Amino acid sequence: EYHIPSWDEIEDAVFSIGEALVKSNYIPDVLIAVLTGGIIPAKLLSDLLDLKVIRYIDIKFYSKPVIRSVYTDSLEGKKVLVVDDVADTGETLEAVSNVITMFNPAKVMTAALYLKPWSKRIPDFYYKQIDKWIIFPWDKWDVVRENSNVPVDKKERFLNLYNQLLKIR
Amino acid sequence: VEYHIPSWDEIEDAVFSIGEALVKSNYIPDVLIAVLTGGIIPAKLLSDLLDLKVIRYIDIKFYRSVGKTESKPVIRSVYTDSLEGKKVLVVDDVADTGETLEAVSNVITMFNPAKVMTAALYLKPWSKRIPDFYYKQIDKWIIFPWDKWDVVRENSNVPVDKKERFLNLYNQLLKIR
Amino acid sequence: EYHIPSWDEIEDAVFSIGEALVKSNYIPDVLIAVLTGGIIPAKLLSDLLDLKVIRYIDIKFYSKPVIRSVYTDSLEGKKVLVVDDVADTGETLEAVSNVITMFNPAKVMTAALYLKPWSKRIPDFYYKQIDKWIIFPWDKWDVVRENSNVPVDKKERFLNLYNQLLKIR
Amino acid sequence: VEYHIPSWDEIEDAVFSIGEALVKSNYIPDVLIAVLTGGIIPAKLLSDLLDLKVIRYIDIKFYRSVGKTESKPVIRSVYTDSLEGKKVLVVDDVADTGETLEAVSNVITMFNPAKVMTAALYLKPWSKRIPDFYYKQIDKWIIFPWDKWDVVRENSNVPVDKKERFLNLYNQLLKIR
Repeated sequence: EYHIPSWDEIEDAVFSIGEALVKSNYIPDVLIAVLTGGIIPAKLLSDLLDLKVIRYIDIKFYSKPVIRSVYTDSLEGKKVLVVDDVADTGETLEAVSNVITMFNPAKVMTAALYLKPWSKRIPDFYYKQIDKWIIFPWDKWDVVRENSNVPVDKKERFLNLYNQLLKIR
Repeated sequence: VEYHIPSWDEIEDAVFSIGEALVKSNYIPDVLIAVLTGGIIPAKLLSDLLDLKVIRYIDIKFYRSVGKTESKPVIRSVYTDSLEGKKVLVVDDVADTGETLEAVSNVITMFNPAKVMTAALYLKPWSKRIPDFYYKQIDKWIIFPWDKWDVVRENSNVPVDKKERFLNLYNQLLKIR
Repeated sequence: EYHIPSWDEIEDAVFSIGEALVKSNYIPDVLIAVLTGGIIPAKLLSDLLDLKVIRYIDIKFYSKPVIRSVYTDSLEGKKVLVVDDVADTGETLEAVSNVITMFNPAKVMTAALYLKPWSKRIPDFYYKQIDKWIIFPWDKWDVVRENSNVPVDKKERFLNLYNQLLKIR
Repeated sequence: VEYHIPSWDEIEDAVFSIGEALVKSNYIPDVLIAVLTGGIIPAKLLSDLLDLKVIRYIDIKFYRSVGKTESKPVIRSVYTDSLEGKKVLVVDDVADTGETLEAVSNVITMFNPAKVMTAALYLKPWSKRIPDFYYKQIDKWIIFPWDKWDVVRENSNVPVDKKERFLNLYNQLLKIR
């Protein structure tokens, strides 16, 4: 019912996307990270392919995705890769690709670690398609807060810290 | 008469007309978004007039020269925090094609604001897209006070004040670039 | 008691600063405009000397000046000119020069249209020193709202608009 | 032993230690400011741990090579709205000289926040400036999981996993640049 990828798998996901890019002859000049789920994949992919330029976008998904801020300079004539962690509906990556296009880049391609089966728009690069609810390492405590019955490690150490946090407000 | 060269006095009345039209329509903006850099002077003046304290900016340019860019205005940067639930007014100086205000209105909508409305001082009759608020509809080449020297450098035959002083300064400037 | 510069004088102020720059052999690569008083001088100076690159800083003066946001990209190895409309205490220009320095530019110089007699830090470029309270064209209605007895033009047309504005909230 | 190569497991415990130290000190940040790009992974993980929803960023770099820049960290961009009255935590991955966290703390102070405090995962004993919160004090070269390939490209003799797979990818990469 749950897919809980290890860090070891996350690295494998980054490798696969990296290789796919090199074999497709698409070496990005600029990485656009989707805040905040794309933060960690973008950084890892940056280190792998030696991509020194990373920019960011603050977009949240509510009926439609909403941009809160755009953290980038001129992207004109550049090859851009948008990176998020999981494409569920696919609307987020589409919305980001839509706004980045307005920057007149050479090309915008999209990427995600995992894909959901019935997404409207499929990313250009991805590792695997999973039919389960995905618990990333960087949002595990977000899930435990909604349901502490999920099978994740170090849950006891969290709840002790969690309680003390609530004993303040 | 070929060029329309509006005085600073006309610019003020242009700003007043917009502000008055805003109050009549009961649309007091929570945020002013200035189009860089042609609309940053109308935005500032309108801000002072209606006591609008929040001003944000967008760096967008439109090269109409032929023609390595398939038309389309080009965004270089967007300078703003969240605009969700906010009433937004976009301000530029002239709607020639109405395509810049079109491009800005589209990206601001993605911020999910309560409402976006556009405004430009002048409008061309051939402008495909029309701003919500505008002062006057002109059919001639407009030389603004904040781009007159840009025009002078492009055409030295324009009848503008203090030109002789500029050219001297310009000559000293080219001698060291 | 009041100094109320015409637009004609403002242009003269921009000219003087422009010439001073050219004769000092300091042609700025980037203009940093101080929001929002430096907005209009920076634009005019940009048009005069053909300076295509303008960036901005949102700083407000309360006991000390406060930065709200900084709107600029990399300034490394560039000649920077900070532009504001009036230097009263001089603390604002100093604070902006202090933060811009952290961007490792080639050089930071400051400029203002008018200077006040007893400022702590004097700008590098300025038009005139005035001992009176200055009412700029772009903040005249800010002064009328604090005191509608000031001798400025079009005051009647404002107050009629002003009233209708108050008849809403 | 020459390099310290922390596992993802150690990184998590490093983040936990900070979070626990934050609660003990009764300092729950209103805003997390990540140092780009070394601290953007600790910031995200700490954010998830303590349910901190507001994250801002600063693009600052420190070239320690000799030596056309008189030392000093160099700010390239600051990505944040107003921080006035806010409790702020700055997050980087390692305090080697403590000069970056020093430079960031100085510019954030000018935003007049309620309070700024700093935090780094690791600390060097020769670090002139000490972070408020840190996990462990290391005296060796640290190879983080998010910069291991950067180190490999600089020194190919480092004992890191999946290196053979990287080098193949690297060879295909250099053949088309």
